[PDB]
Amino acid sequence: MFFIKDLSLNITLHPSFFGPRMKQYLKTKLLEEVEGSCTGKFGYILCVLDYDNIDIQRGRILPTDGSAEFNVKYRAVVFKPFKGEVVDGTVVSCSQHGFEVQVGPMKVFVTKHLMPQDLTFNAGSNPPSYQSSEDVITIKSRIRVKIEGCISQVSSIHAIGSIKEDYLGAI
Amino acid sequence: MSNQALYEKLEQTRTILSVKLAELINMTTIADRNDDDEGSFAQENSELAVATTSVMMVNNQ
Amino acid sequence: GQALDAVRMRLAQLTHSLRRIRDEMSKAELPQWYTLQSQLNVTLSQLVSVTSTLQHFQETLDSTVVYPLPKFPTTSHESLVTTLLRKKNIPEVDEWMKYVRETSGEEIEKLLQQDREITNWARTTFRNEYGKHDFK
Amino acid sequence: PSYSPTSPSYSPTSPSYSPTSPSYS
Amino acid sequence: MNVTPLDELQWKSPEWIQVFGLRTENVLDYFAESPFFDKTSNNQVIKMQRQFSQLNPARRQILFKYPMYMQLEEELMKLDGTEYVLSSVREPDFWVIRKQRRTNNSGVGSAKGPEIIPLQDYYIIGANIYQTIFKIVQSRLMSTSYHLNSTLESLYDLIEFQPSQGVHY
Amino acid sequence: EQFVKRRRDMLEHINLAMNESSLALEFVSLLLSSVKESTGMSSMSPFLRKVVKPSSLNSDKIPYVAPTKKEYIELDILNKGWKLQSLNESKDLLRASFNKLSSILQNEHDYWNKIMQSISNKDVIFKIRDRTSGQKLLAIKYGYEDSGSTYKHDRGIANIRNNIESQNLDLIPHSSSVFKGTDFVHSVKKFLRVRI
Amino acid sequence: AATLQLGQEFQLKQINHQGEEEELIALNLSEARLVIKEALVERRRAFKRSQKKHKADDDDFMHSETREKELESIDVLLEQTTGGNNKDLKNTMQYLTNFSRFRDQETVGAVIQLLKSTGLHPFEVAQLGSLACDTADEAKTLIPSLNNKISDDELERILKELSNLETLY
Repeated sequence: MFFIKDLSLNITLHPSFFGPRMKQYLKTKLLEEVEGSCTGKFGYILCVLDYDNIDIQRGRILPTDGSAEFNVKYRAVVFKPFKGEVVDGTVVSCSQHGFEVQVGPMKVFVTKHLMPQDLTFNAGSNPPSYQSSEDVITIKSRIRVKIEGCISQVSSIHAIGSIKEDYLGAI
Repeated sequence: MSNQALYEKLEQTRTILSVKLAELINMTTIADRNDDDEGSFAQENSELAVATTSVMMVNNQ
Repeated sequence: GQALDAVRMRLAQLTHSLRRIRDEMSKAELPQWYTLQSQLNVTLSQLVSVTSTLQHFQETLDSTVVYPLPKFPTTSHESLVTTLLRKKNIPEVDEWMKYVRETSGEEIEKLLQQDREITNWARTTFRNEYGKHDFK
Repeated sequence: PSYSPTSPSYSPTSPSYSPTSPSYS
Repeated sequence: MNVTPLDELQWKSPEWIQVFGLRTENVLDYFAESPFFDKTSNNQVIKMQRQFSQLNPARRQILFKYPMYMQLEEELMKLDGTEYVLSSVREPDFWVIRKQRRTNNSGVGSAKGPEIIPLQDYYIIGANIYQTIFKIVQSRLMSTSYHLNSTLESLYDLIEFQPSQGVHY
Repeated sequence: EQFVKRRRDMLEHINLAMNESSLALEFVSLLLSSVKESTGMSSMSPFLRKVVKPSSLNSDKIPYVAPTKKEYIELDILNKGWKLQSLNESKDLLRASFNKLSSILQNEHDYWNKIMQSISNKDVIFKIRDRTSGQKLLAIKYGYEDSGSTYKHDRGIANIRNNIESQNLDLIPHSSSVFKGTDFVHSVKKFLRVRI
Repeated sequence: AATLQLGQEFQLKQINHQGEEEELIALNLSEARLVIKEALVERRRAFKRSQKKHKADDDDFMHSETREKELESIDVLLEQTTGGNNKDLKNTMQYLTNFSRFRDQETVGAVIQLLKSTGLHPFEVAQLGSLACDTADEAKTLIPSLNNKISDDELERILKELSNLETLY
């Protein structure tokens, strides 16, 4: 879910970049390393605001290697869900065990035990989909999934959701 | 590239055809239709906004 | 009240769009043609939506009866009350449709049905013309 | 919230077009 | 034959206000000579009956304030139809009447009293009388659309096109 | 001056159009404020907030008028009348637009044919962006740079300009950007003379 | 966040770098897409200004005729501002563009005003801006926080108005 947060990072600048243009190198390093990353403490790093207003701190030369470490604070827009969240998304792949829904930059999987029995798997259809009396769900179909759990690793967060209750499926 | 130009000319032609049919039907039934049967769907509720929607159609086409 | 509330919000956004197009036309320098087209089309389709929604809920607006507040003082705000009370059209539009009707000027009914048959015939003719050539 | 309210666009200078005619008794 | 709508119709009676003045006592008397007062209403019938006899929230407040208003009910409950009754009054300049018609449905099975149904709106402001907002809104929108059409046709006249540049002014 | 006059005219016209439109919002904003104060507070203008505490618009009921043949048939036939009007002005505006488009369009085919039948051909031709104008113009490379010359001062590049007055084609060199006139030919015509 | 369990990291009250408490800010697909597009075009303009310092066209990007032209402009913007090293950003931007309920800034402002006029939670407001529900009960079930907090008539009115506000493509 999109939110604005205050973030900080420690960046090490190599001694070979020690010149009058160090601020430019720091800005390039920050933009090239932070944007698009994922942190389990704050979710995916989507965007950074006020690029011209980057805050900086005085260097502190490490005693072992000579690389100057800097502390940079900024404000960023990030995405992270919570337990019990309901989100609309796009069907990615269809399987017999369930389905996968892309929401934002993340994937939420639903197992066949997590939908009502009225939705039946049709493999002969192109592409294979889930068909019911009222709702049909397939590729590029907007589907609402109630996220139940999330697993966070260094570079990504996976999710598992359920649509077992009513008012779920095609919109 | 050239294929994109092909596609663009495709929506160009279909848009011409669709807007042509739209202006044709609008001007032909510009004479408002009153039919007692429920099947017909022609509504003229507010008198002058009808003319406003007409000039809307004109400017759009 | 729900219908008038929807009318209120939609007309408020229409007035906001009018204020927008106003303060981007008031500049001494005219912007690019394309931005003007985008603003024109958006505001004009919004006016269409205004007309359609006002059409939809005529019964709720008609059922409502206008009455001044007991707390509202008319002695001091009679000018403001009269400002909103008045509804007569601007004169130029009035003589506009007067000249329009002047120019336009059982017989009328049979011309009306003749117009019906011309309309239906033209619609069928253009359907046939469209079907004649493969456009896909 | 509300991005911006509407500017007051009152036109008191508008003369109005109320027809007056039934004054004679 | 061109008729001015009665909603915008405004009557002024300088002689009456000069002679009698504006008051809740004679506000109905002031309204009597207006065109809006229908001669077929039961109020006029009550007036001739009184003349022949002599010859021979704020609704409850105005209910309890005046005794002539009482006499208005005890002379109006007997006659059902189009009747003129006061709506509200704030002195010394504002009065509004309530235009309603009554159908005393005394049929078996209806525990409610006589049916009261609105017919029109009348506002007495000063010595002047005023009588749909839908029409106001549609009129304003259509005049706005006409002005917009004029402006846009003028602007399109100002537009000039060249193939090598596009459209400029 | 006519452009200024018409701009002022359209400004005042749109102002007149919006003045009446504002009053509709001023009236309609009262209902929600009466129903819910906090939501309604922002809707009205500050002056109208100062005028009165807003509870103005309250729901009320009035019956629908009994229908008959009298007014709908005339309403719809007169709507037919205004839409026949709109069709008439539609045809007139479309005719005027197409006449203007045809006249202009045949004008640019006239210039187009002049360009097509005025240009000859091997020659290194490209499009360049003018330093002063910034638009794309045709340029021809005529120097000896690729023929083995080491002369670095001039690149031998000439821009092609279609003469508006004479409807002809002229070449403007890159270096001589100081002489701006019709006397360029004689001003730039130099020669080598040997005297014994 | 069925029970509004946002945790410490996403508390409603946020402490900024200035040390003052602020309301937590939540943006739907339209608001986030508009903000990121504005930031990217501003960064591109700054880059062009810097390049001109060391040594018109930008109006066409923000105003897009169609979804496909908008996507092409988005691809050009990513090529000229991002470098093509961030695939997740491209996927997020494509997801925003394909399923953006509202394309115009004024309409998005209208949606924001309609949703936050009632003073609901920012999470609920952003969810309503992201999800289009036909009936109030559908939204209430799909948004358990909205249960017991908003009247069904108000939710139905909001949903119908939002559905009417959707710009036709």
